[PDB]
Amino acid sequence: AVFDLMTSPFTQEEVLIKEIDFLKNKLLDLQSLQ
Amino acid sequence: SEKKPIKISADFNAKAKSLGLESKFSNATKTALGDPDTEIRISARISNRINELERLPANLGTYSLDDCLEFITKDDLSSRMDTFKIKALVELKSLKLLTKQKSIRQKLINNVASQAHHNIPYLRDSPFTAAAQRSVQIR
Amino acid sequence: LRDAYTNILHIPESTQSTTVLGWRRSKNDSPSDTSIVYETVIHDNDLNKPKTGLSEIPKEIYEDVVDEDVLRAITEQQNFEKCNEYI
Amino acid sequence: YSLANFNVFQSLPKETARGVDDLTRMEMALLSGIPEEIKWSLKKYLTYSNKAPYMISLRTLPDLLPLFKTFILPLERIVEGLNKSSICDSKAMDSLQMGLNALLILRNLAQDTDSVQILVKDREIKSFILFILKKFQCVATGDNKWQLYEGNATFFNELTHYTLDLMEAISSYIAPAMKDDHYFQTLVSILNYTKDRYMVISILRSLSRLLVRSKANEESAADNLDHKTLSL
Amino acid sequence: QTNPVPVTYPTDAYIPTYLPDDKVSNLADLKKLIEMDSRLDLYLTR
Amino acid sequence: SNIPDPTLPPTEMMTRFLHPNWYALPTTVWLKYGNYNSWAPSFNENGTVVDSTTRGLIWLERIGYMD
Amino acid sequence: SSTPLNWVQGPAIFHMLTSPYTQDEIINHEMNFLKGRLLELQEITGKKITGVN
Amino acid sequence: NYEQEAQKLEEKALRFLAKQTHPVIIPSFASWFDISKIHEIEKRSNPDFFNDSSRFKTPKAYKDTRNFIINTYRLSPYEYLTITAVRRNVAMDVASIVKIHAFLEKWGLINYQIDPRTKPSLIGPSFTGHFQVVLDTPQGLKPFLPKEFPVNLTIKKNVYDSAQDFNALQDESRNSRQIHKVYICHTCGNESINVRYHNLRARDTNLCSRCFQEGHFGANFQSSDFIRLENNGNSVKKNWSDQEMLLLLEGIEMYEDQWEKIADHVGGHKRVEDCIEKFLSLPIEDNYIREVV
Amino acid sequence: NVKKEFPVNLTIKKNVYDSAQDFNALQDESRNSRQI
Amino acid sequence: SSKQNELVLQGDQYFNEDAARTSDIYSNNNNDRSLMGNISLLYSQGRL
Amino acid sequence: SKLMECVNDAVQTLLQGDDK
Amino acid sequence: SKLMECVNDAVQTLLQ
Ligand SMILES: [Zn+2]
Repeated sequence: AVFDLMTSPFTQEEVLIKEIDFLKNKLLDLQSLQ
Repeated sequence: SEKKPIKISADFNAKAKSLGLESKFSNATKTALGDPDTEIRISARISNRINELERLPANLGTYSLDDCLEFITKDDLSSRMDTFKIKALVELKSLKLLTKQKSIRQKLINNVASQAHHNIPYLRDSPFTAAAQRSVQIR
Repeated sequence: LRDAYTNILHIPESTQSTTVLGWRRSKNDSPSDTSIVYETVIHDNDLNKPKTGLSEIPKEIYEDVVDEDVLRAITEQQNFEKCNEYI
Repeated sequence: YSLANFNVFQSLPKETARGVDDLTRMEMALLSGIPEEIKWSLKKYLTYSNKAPYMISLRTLPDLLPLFKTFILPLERIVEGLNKSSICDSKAMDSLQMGLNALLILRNLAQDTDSVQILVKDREIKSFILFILKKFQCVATGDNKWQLYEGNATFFNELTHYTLDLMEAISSYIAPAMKDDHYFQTLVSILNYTKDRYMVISILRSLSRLLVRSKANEESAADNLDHKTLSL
Repeated sequence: QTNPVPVTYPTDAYIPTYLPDDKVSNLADLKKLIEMDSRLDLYLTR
Repeated sequence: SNIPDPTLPPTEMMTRFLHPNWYALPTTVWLKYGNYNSWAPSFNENGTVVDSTTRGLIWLERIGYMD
Repeated sequence: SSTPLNWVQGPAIFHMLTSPYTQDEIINHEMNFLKGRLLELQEITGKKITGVN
Repeated sequence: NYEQEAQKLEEKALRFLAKQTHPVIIPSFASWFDISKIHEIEKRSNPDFFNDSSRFKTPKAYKDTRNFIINTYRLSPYEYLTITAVRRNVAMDVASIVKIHAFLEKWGLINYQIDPRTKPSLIGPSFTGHFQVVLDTPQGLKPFLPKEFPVNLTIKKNVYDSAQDFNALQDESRNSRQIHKVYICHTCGNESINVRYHNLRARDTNLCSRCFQEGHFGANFQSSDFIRLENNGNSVKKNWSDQEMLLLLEGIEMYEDQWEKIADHVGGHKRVEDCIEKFLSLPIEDNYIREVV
Repeated sequence: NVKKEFPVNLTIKKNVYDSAQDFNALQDESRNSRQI
Repeated sequence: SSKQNELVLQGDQYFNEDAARTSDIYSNNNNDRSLMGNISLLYSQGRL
Repeated sequence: SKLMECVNDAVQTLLQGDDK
Repeated sequence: SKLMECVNDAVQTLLQ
């Protein structure tokens, strides 16, 4: 895995929540594929 | 010689060969080191050399013929007594660390091949590699 | 003169050089001799003839009132400065 | 041993120790114009659009779409010049590949609500999509004006696909299509022509989304559906 | 069956439309035959 | 050391090595809809490197004329 | 700054050693990576996930 | 005649030449920049100096100001170069000074904050050659001459073995034998001078020359267990002796993958990359492969 | 804008055909019955 | 196109266990040093 | 594969001329 | 050798 320091008007918490949402949807899609 | 020197037919293996591209449709080329016979032979030679090196004496000084200018008085130590001993040790240890060199070499080769399409320009810039790298990233 | 605002030396700009006239590159003596030889060089094409602002006067000024020889001299001076701006 | 061993150098932040955050690096690299930096930043932007599109959403990062448009319009010129052998040089190939990468990035972002909302409010992108669709229609109906040179077909292929995806998205935001709508005619021509399946399903979705709020008595786009298309 | 069973040999091919209509004079007949074949297929399957 | 003797198998390096120049790029799919379904999408070329006709020509040259 | 920004340690991006250009090996390694990252982030945050298999 | 002229010219040019001490680091996207030219990116980001709008804003004034700022930063790249200092030295309107300073700072041309002790060093494609940066001759140093007179002098030269040496600004002159190493006899505390007797079995205990002459080692060791090695002998770059190669092999045998300890066991005067390269390019097996095939 | 070969340490190796010509340091004092 | 395709077709010739097992491609005397030059980076990444 | 070098040189010479 | 001969003969026949 790679981590890239960045900057945004969000905070770490909201970014982690958005990552959780996106990864959950992506895993659901990959599971539904098979 | 006088007529057309190509004479393409419907074989595609003679057609491809006559225009230069013969090995360019096979996955990997043919080499000699891929057979167990040659491997056993090379291993036999290496084991024989290591045997010969290990059967040498430890006290293996060398008279260098330039010790004349170093007026040794039977108490001094010659500054070149260990020159054949050092070479024998170097060759023996290098022959005993062969698999380590092989492992590091194959690690280097794998880690430089996996990044061919990202580090080599004429491979990174072909339309097919670009198209494939785009096709992987289709959301 | 050491200035204190920036804590840095100040020498008359004349002693310093102005621009950089490109680069030059060559090879080592032997292959596999992976070394770098970085070095500076000054170039002074025709150090005898001084430079003036003559490369700035437009043609529509000196033309039509000049002798042929003076026109050739003007052209020579301008071309000389323009070429001295090269490597 | 080293002048870094001063007490003053004991309080440095962790944010600058690398030099520049990668978002800023990619933006400045695209701003430069150096081809190597352009290619590096475009690969990274594509990876981000595929695996983390919420970090580069066209809303939170304004002035991101103008750069992609600068990379995309020369693609329009090239595609117009694509009916003959015209990629002889390597700079032409590089510009074409940059255009394709920017187009794929735009499509991946358009897969989101905010990004597609920002994309719809842009005349340049819609005009480019329409241009590519009219070229595809010219290929489909077999017109003698513009005939694709097969040596370039590969490029065109990829192009078309991306465009259609974009259309699909924006098809939701042009919902009531009027009588003489070029999008509808282009799409029905391509639908009658193509043998791809992904393409057929995308075109059907796009057509079903261009008929959301339309009246039966009022003259609408549904009058551009001859009996051939309905039978199909 | 609910899926079209991906296979290994090509199942169809486009017919080129960039040939000159003057020189090639039997493309129209081939396209007419293709249309009639499609119509027969529709009728049978229905 | 833990380094083995140089005569102990294995002794080959590139026994399972794969260069990216042979990585099986994506191509067309060639679906098949029954036997009397001719008005049907035959291909599925979404993330392909090369278009349908060129893939067909490759197949024709290398496979179709193998006999 | 009229828009106050923060230092945000970004999300982990999937990076495979050998990129095989096809979807089979990619999807296998990617499902593994997704599950691992979901577990890591669930350990980091005070939350729970649904559908993790 | 002209020989003495060129000699004095070289003397004067070298006396008044800015000697570089600290390395300057700029981000890669700022590679279009040249100190003596103006780029399109500078004209787009600063349209006021070139659109011929005002007389106080001329391209010459912009170039002089930005060159002042660039030189001031490059001469001391560890400080920050606040705006107030520039404003006190330059004679423009404060708005223009601020715009130029901000533009130069955005592209990392000045005030680019890194900690360069956390990143590796690479080698670009352009490498391994003689590079001559040719800069114009300074006036006020030309000779007084009360036929042509071309000049292509060379002021100062610098040689580097690797790219890391180039980045660290370390020349072969001082780098060759910068510091030393101390060995100590395992039996008496005295340090061995100019030579040590390395134990081939212990691989950690070295002996004095005298304590080896007189047999002052353990009673389970024989004189054949020791080997004579030198201490102050450093080889010129890219030249591996037999003693150094033996030490490298011993280090690899002892510390299998700890390459810092290996490179220190060889003598420290060789970087780790050289050790890895020397171990890789080693024709250990070539003779047998060649004779079998 | 050459093939460097591994050293051939010939002084170390032994004669293959007539091993009665090696240096006295390399010979084996076992063919002339001088071991014990 | 011919020049580029020929360049592409010659991108995997020193990957055949013959160039790999012998010390030719690792030698510094090679004018092109696209193989050994990576070492430094590969060492800093710890992969090697 | 040696014939193709001569062919490429011939094509380049063709591109050099004007009335060819 | 003969390859250059054949190529140049072909080019001359093409240009004439
Ligand atoms: Zn002692």
